[PDB]
Amino acid sequence: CGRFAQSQTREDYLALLAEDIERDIPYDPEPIGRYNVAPGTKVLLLSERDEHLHLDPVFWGYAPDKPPLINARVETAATSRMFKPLWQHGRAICFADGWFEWKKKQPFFIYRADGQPIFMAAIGSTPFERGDEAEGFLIVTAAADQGLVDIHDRRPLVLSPEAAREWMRQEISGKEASEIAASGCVPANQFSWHPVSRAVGNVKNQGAELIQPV
Repeated sequence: CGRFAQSQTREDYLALLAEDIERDIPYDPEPIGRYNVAPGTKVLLLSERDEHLHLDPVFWGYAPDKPPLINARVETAATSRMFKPLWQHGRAICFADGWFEWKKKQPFFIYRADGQPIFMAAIGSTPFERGDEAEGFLIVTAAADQGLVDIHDRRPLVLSPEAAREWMRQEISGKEASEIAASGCVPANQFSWHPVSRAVGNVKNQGAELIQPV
């Protein structure tokens, strides 16, 4: 991973995940408007606490002198001496319209064919609401599958609405979350993708045109 888009309104991302009464996410009509979300920024991140869903601005990155870690591989995170406590106690969801990968260098934008948002599995340091500058969150990744293999060898673990909701529940163990991550992963045949402009490579560019096909 390394870049995605999160441009629509909060209500757009939440419609599939939670009824009104389950959220504590104050209403904001403004689209998030970020077409080019980069590591090392604060990113609105979804998680469960006190029986409700909350949306907090959380640093994308996690450092134990080098740049912070931004991904956790699904093959090793649940058993990782560094990450397994976060797998057990820091699960979160990072919603997006889609994500970018570069094929060895032409960027592609990958998104759900039904146009619904992608719900990326994340792990991070709870409590997320403290605004930590070093212990933030990471995007869990998986091996590229099906057609995604001709673009790049890794992909974000994307979860179904059902699986994403269950992923976030406090009371499920790391073992149950491992079962959820496997069965609930959105397989690549549910995605469409197209090349986009190379301008997305510059984090300074943030226009809506960055996700349009070229």
